[PDB]
Amino acid sequence: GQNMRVAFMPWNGYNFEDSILVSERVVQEDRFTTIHIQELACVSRDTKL
Amino acid sequence: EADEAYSVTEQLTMTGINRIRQKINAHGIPVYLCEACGNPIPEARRKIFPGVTLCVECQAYQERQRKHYA
Amino acid sequence: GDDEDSHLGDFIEDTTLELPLDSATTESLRAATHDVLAGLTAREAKVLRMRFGIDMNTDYTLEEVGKQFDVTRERIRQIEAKALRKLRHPSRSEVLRSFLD
Amino acid sequence: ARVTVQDAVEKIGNRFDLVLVAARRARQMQVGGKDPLVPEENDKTTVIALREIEEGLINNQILDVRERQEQQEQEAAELQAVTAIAEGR
Amino acid sequence: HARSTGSYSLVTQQPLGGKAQFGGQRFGEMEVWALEAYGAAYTLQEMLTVKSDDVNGRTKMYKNIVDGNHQMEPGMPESFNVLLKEIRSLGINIELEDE
Amino acid sequence: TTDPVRMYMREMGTVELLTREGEIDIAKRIEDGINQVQCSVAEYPEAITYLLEQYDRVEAEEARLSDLITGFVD
Amino acid sequence: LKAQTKTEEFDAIKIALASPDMIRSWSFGEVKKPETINYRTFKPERDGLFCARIFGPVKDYECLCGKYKRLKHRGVICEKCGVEVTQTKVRRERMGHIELASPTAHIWFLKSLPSRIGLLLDMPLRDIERVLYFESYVVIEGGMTNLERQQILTEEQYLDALEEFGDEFDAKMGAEAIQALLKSMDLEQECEQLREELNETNSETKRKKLTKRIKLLEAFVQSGNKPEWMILTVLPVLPPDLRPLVPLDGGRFATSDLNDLYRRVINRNNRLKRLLDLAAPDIIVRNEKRMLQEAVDALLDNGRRGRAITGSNKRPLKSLADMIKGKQGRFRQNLLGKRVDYSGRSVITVGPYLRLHQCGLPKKMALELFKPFIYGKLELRGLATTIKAAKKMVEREEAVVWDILDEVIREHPVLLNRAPTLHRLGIQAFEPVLIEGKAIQLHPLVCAAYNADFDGDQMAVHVPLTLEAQLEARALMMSTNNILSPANGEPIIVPSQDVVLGLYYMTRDCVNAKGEGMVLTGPKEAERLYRSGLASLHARVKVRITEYEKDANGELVAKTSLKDTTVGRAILWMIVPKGLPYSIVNQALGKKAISKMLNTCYRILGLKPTVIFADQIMYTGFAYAARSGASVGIDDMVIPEKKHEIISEAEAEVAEIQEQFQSGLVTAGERYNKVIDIWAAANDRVSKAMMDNLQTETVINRDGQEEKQVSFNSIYMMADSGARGSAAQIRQLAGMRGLMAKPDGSIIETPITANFREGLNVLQYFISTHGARKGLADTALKTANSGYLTRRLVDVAQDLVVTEDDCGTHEGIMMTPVIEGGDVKEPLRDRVLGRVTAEDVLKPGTADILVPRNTLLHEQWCDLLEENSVDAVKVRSVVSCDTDFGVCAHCYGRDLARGHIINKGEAIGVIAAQSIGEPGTQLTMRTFHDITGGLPRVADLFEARRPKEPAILAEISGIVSFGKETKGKRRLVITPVDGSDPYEEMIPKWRQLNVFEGERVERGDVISDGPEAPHDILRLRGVHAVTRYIVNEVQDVYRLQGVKINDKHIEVIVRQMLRKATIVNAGSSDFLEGEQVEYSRVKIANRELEANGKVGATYSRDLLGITKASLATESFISAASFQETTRVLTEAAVAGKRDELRGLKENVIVGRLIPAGTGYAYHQDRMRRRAAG
Ligand SMILES: [Mg+2]
Ligand SMILES: [Zn+2]
Ligand SMILES: [Zn+2]
Ligand SMILES: [Zn+2]
Repeated sequence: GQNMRVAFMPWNGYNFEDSILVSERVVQEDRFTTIHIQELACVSRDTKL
Repeated sequence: EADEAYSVTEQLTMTGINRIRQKINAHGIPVYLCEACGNPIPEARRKIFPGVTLCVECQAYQERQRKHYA
Repeated sequence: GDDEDSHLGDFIEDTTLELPLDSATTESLRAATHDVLAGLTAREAKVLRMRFGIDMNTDYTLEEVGKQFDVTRERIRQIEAKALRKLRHPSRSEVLRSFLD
Repeated sequence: ARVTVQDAVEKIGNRFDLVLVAARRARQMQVGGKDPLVPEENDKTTVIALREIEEGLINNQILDVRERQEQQEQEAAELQAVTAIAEGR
Repeated sequence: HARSTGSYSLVTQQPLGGKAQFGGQRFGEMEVWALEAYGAAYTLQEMLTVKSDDVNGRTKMYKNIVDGNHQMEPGMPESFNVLLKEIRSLGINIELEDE
Repeated sequence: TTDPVRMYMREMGTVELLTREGEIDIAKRIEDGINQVQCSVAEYPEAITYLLEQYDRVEAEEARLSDLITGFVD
Repeated sequence: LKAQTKTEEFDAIKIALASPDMIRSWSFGEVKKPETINYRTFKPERDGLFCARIFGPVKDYECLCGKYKRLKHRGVICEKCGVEVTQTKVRRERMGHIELASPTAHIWFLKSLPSRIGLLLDMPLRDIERVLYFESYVVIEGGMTNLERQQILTEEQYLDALEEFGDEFDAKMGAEAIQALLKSMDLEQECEQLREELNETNSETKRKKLTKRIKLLEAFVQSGNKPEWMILTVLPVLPPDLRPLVPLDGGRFATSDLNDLYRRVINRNNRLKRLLDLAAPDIIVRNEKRMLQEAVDALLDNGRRGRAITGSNKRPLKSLADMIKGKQGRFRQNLLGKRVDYSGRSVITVGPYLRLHQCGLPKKMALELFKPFIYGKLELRGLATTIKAAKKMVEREEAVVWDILDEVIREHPVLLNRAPTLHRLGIQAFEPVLIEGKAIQLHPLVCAAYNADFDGDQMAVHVPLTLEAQLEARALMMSTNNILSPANGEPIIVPSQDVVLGLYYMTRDCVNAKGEGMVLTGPKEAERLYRSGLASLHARVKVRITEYEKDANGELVAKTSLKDTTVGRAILWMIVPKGLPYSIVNQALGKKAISKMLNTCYRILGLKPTVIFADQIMYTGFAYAARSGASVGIDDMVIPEKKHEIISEAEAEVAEIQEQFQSGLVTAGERYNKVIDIWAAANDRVSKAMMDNLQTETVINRDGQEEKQVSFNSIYMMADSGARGSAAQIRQLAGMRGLMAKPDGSIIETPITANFREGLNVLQYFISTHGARKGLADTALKTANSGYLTRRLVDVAQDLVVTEDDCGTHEGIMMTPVIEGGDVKEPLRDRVLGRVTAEDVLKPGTADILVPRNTLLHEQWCDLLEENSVDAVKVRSVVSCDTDFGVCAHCYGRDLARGHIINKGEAIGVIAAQSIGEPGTQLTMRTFHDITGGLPRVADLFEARRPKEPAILAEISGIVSFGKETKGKRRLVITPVDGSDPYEEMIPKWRQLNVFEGERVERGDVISDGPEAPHDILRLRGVHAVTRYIVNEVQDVYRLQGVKINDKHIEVIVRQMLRKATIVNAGSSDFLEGEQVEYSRVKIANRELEANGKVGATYSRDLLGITKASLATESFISAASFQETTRVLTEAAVAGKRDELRGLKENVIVGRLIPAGTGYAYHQDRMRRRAAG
């Protein structure tokens, strides 16, 4: 993962149960951005027609 | 979630220990003749356990017997 | 997988079914054609409804249509093209156009 | 009457009959049969009906009464027409 | 995931994931007791009739939805229609009586 | 018991296998049996005239030679 | 007037046997060939299991051969191939048949546990099975000869029996024989035979077995069925598309297992038709018959044979019976449960900005969900030429559509449902608010009801389509309409955790801070003082406030006073609506006090003001929680200064008891339990040491010397307020964390001496492991156990609905405080609140009507009761309600999420069960503690299980004595003064007796000790006695766990437990039969002043366990849901049983309106149309 500066305190309820409240600086820094690779395939079959 | 699992454990542990704890009672005072067989109760058992009614001999024996049938 | 009561047959989808979005538009394609043929001339409606299976059984050879009007032949063959030509450009064209994908 | 329905629940007791009566009213309006008896705030017919229950202009009695009235309003128009089914005699 | 109207299973005319526009949410037994505990009589019917099992009802509804008439013309779930045939194909004469 | 494989095996286990000779004991009665009806058929007047009308159908092109006979004794 | 013919909206459903001529009525051709499709042109082969001539066209409105392809041609049967052209739907509707050569036994009526073919002839099964495989001949109508009508002979025997009597006696074998017996057998004749034998020979061994048959016969007569029909002549075939042969990808095919089965049956049948014209020997034509009898059985219900396997595939093939049956019952009605259009789901997140009546729904989701609505509204306002354009528009996600979606979204609720749906609050209706993001935003106050945390749980959405569903979801399922738990009238929308920690810190005071002692005009300027940093939130302050009290005759009175408060409490009053007193916000406000506040707001101002109030509470608590800056660091967890001391002391205590063990003063088992106490004590010392230090030791000064107050340490505020954590859990952070015990339960003799602020070491953690793992293990199984208990309870309730308004009975149960040995384990006010009085209650002095007859005891009444010393009240209960087939509104109570009385039609049976079954998760499934107490102890109660070593009770009053002696059982003889003496029961004299042997004993006394069976209490002590036994002994377990369940619910379950009764007199009913007290109660009324007195009849209420009670249901469709399906239909089909729906389960099955709630109106209105004209 990536460590970050974390501070424990109620923030107007945006961490009510275990929910987490994140600063824009993280998504701007592309740092918890995650790269995924899917494999999609096309098949030429033989049908009765 | 999961928190309750911990909670469950605490209640169980507490109950078991408590039963055990009670099986010793508290400020008792009485005589010295064993109720089963009359053998001499030493004041050590009187002062360790307030209200002891079973000699050391019987306080094994019975315990021992219960184990055997297990 | 899972050994679960998920069985092969439970995933075999129906391909003969007609999804509503299409059953929807078909109920609406009749609407547009109907209104387009009344906003025409009454002869161009009977002429066009006839060349296609539109609310009639079978469709008719363009000659069959000519005898039914007593003015026959090449005559009917032009009324058709102009009626299509009429429904071809806008005011009229707009609505039917959208059915094409 | 959007947030809570409690005020309509007083006017009809059932809390169930409310849902049914209010619906029968809502369809009079959604399928544009009629127009509302109380200012429509761009509220859909769901609540527009519920507003009418609170303000007391729509209940089961009135609807059955208002319905039974139209039955005879439309009966009058067809009168000179359905009578022309003397073809059966 | 979300689905308005999608694929339906062949054997049971029931919402089914086919093009990854996935099948609708499953509305199991416990979720029915939920509606039974409220008075939600219509919400329940629609849930296991036109919203799922009613091969005829689902299209009658969708057409009504776009016409802007919120109604249901329900009729009978195919799930039960197959049971009647499945029972009737055993030695059992299962009928619908009366009127 | 149940499952049919057992109760078939047992039902046919009673019938005892034939001897080298006993095969012909039954074979002889077969010939006798068929022959008895062959002679009973030969004796029937309508059975005769029928084979005449049916043969007269084959020379007039209203049947074929294969439709009626399968060869003779020779 | 004319009746009808074609498809009507049916009511009622009938089941029965099928005549062979009847099966032919359904068939549209005989399937004659084991052929499927062609092998080249994959067309269906005529005429076989798949066929157009018999079943239907392969493609819509198009002839098979192709002559007629025009959609106009419908009723045309093509001259080429007999194929009428209609929808392909009929390949799913049309049945067919096979005519069988030889008869074949229907495996269900032959092998369902009590063989129907067996006891209809009074003939054993192993004999019938013998006839079928040709092992032995059986007589049929033996005539005047030598042989019984049902006697069985062997080959060698039949021959010898034949040589004597040629004709005039007949025997057969194989299916044809059974079919003969049933045909010839006359039930009516045999009925007359069985009537004489009952009265002629007087025997309990004889007439108990005799009567069980005769009623079974005349059932089958008045049924309508003909016994021959259990032998199949004609066999129906299932429409092709329900066992299809559809193609797959890669050009390979897939097909149903019924096809392998049906094929084999067709072949063996055909091969038998051939063998009959080949005059094959009996040894073969028999063997063939045997194979067909097998192949039919493998088709119908495979498994009651040798288990025919599918072709080349080891797995056995799924039969017709296996296609209905399952786990449990009909798969289709079992969860789940059918997938459902217009729905979706994703992860849920927070959104404190929500009003309580709304929720955050992703743009992307709402677009796909309401798609037909958008297509509609789009073309309604004219933005789209046609639907196909609208499709392309929302597909294009043109910005114009967003403004349309917000229209269709406004007054259109959606349903939110989270994972295990436990009570009706598990589904709730919200108004949708559009959200950028792919998560659902869930109002935090509803999190309690859903038992939702945010560790990544997902919820589903559902669109109320029909107009009804919107108004149903808005007036019943909306968030704001259900704020009270239906289990216990208390609010379930209590502020959870973050929000209460907020208010606590706010309405709290410290000794000296900014703003000390000044005075302010009103709440408005108290905020002004704080927001600008002039005053501290918590400082002692007099301010002018104006409270209200509606203490007039429904009229608001105002009071203004200079109240002594704090700045925080001042600011807070700005929320509290009108009629509440300023006293309610003058305190410290913990989670406990914060919910009682919401409660009083409801019971004084009503639903509407409480809702919007409850929103303000959340909004404000969150805001100030953020301002407070409460946190938690290492230095927050303050260890006691004495800890290491306490250890070394209790450590020396073990060293004392150790010295004594080695020197034999104390024994070994003794020493274990000695050490465990001196450790167990020290932990209580360490716990209440830090708790004295932690609680108050913030010692701070005001102008003068020194002072101390409740600590403001972070971690304390959390527990004291109730936001999270308790002195119990805290005890593991600062003080030592207990002793742990291995899974056994035998607690280990060297406790965890370390805590979490310190490290644990190797061993201490490893010991902590056991308790931790079993903890998770347990609660994993405790998930399955909750689920099963609630399921059984709705099965026995369900169909129970509020039906009448007031049954008008004066009968009811006596409510007192529970007083469980110690002091007042539950108040009287709680037991009686929301219930309606049986009879008027009098003061301690009399002539004085306090509450007059049946009045709904709301909060005022309960205090006017508690004002006087009112000690016990009689209240109407569901167990007493005279109304048959339901519960009258009065006898129930009030409870709901709404505070008024229960409405007609509310389906209280279900909601009772849920309320009981939801908290089941919080009960332990171990055993706890001779006495027991836990969740399985509950089921044992609801199941009426007689306990292991019961006590026994006085069967009648009078003087007792012992007679005879120690014969394994010593006879005890009670003898009443006036009545007959005849009771002598033989008691095992090796259980300790408690009865005084020459004393008079009141019927229902303790004649030994130990638990007693609920079956007794009902019988010996009374219907109201047993009902009180259950409610108190079950509530004991819940109330030990801090769970509030109003007795009301437990009572409705009890009602269903004693639904049944047994008869004692005669006249018109069966003297001994067990039946519902309903049917009697109505019918002794239908004889007390009707036909004859006849006589009669007296009955006796009988206690059935929930699982047994539910098992008896009137609707046979309901039974095939949860009972064993094969048995239910078989048992029901011979009887010709007619199901009228009426219940809930079945109407869901058949997919019509539930006969409760909104539907009750309809079913009631339609049920009366029946049995009428
Ligand atoms: Mg979770
Ligand atoms: Zn002793
Ligand atoms: Zn054809
Ligand atoms: Zn009642």
